[PDB]
Amino acid sequence: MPPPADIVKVAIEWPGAYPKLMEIDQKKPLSAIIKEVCDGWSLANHEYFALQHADSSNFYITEKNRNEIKNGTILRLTTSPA
Amino acid sequence: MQSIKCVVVGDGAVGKTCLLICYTTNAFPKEYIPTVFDNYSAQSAVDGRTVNLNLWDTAGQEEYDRLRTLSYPQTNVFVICFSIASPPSYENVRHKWHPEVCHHCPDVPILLVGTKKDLRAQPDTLRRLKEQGQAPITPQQGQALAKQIHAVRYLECSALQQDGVKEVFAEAVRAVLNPTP
Ligand SMILES: Nc1nc2c(ncn2[C@@H]2O[C@H](COP(=O)(O)OP(=O)(O)O)[C@@H](O)[C@H]2O)c(=O)[nH]1
Ligand SMILES: [Mg+2]
Repeated sequence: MPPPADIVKVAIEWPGAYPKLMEIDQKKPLSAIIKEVCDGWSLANHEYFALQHADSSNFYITEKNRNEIKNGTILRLTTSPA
Repeated sequence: MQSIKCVVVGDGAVGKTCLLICYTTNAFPKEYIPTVFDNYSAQSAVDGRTVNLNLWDTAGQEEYDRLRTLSYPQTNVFVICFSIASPPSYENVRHKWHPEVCHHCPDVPILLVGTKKDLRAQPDTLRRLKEQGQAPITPQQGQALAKQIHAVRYLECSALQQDGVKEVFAEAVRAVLNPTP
């Protein structure tokens, strides 16, 4: 019942680049978060990218599940499925 | 100026967070909170020169092993802490922390730091360690470990007393700017 945190700490990997440790503003759209992540790696066209769990689940992160991310979760930048 | 990435590692509860918060804010944390990761900054005069320190706090728990190693790329110096009041954390320098940082960042300089020196002669700590068949780490033991792992230096501090904290990060800077063979 208690509400989720409005800020969460995560690490994001992008194969071949150095990883990014950041705090996600959960009130900011996920697309803006991805744009910030992409900007750091000299990547444009952020709407062609997605965040997905780096661990064995490999679930994609969405607006509807981003509330379930705990502090310390490792994510991977990837191409959006669709 | 000149910036330097410094990552602080060691067992849970050895005093990494209090070390960093005392150095960067001159305040001692009121409540223990497990660290996930934190990036602090400091600008310090070191041997007549102004340097920027990009400081990283880490989670010492095995649960966050992979997360912690994602903070290691491009590190210029590691500060490996053990608590003087916890000999198990000293042994984990040999078994976990020194091998892990060298695996990920070959040849990066290491400063070895014994924390919580204010507890070394506290009767209650001495009594609790004695019931565990133990005693606080001695300075000579700290030097011996530094020698064993090829640390640039062994230093002791008490973040609680604000004793020796400035000198840890000045020596960390010197490990990068004035490399020793
Ligand atoms: N007596 C004493 N206690 C300390 C010192 N530094 C940290 N502590 C305590 O040790 C516990 C763990 O400290 P913390 O800095 O959070 O350790 P971390 O888990 O390595 O980040 C906390 O209860 C701190 O108040 C110190 O210099 N002296
Ligand atoms: Mg901590």
